[PDB]
Amino acid sequence: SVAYSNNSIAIPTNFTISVTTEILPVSMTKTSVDCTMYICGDSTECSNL
Amino acid sequence: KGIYQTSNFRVQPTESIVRFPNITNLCPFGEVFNATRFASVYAWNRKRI
Ligand SMILES: *[C@@H]1O[C@H](CO)[C@@H](O[C@@H]2O[C@H](CO)[C@@H](O)[C@H](O)[C@H]2NC(C)=O)[C@H](O)[C@H]1NC(C)=O
Ligand SMILES: CCCCCCCCCCCCCCCCCC(=O)O
Ligand SMILES: *[C@@H]1O[C@H](CO)[C@@H](O)[C@H](O)[C@H]1NC(C)=O
Repeated sequence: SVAYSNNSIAIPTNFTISVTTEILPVSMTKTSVDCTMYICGDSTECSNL
Repeated sequence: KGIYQTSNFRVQPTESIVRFPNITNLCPFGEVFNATRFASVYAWNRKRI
């Protein structure tokens, strides 16, 4: 509860130097896919289809 | 101009091998398909091969 009044003010007499962390992702892993290897791995009939 | 992903490095087979068990005898084709008597269908005979 803030002690509000029409003629009262609160003024700081000191200060705190505070250091905080913010962590942000920037990049993800780059991937490549060989379709023939994934679907028809070393099968000539599957590769031809 | 640039760098392009190609297919993964393929190695072709050099020879074909076949590995079957040490089996000598022929299956009893004469006993199965040339039996003198055959069972009735209600009492059908089962033979292990
Ligand atoms: C303002 O705040 C600082 C730190 O919050 C006060 O410094 C401390 O003062 C006490 C008492 O003199 C010491 O025991 C601490 O070692 C001090 N800390 C540091 C980091 O210096 C300072 O006294 C405050 N000033 C006023 C006017 O309130
Ligand atoms: C004597 C029992 C043999 C058991 C063999 C088990 C493996 C199955 C292979 C096929 C055997 C029967 C093939 C029949 C040949 C048919 C020829 C035709 O089309 O006239
Ligand atoms: C089938 O059985 C008959 C009667 O025993 C025989 O004459 C014939 O040679 C047999 N055939 C084969 C392929 O074994």
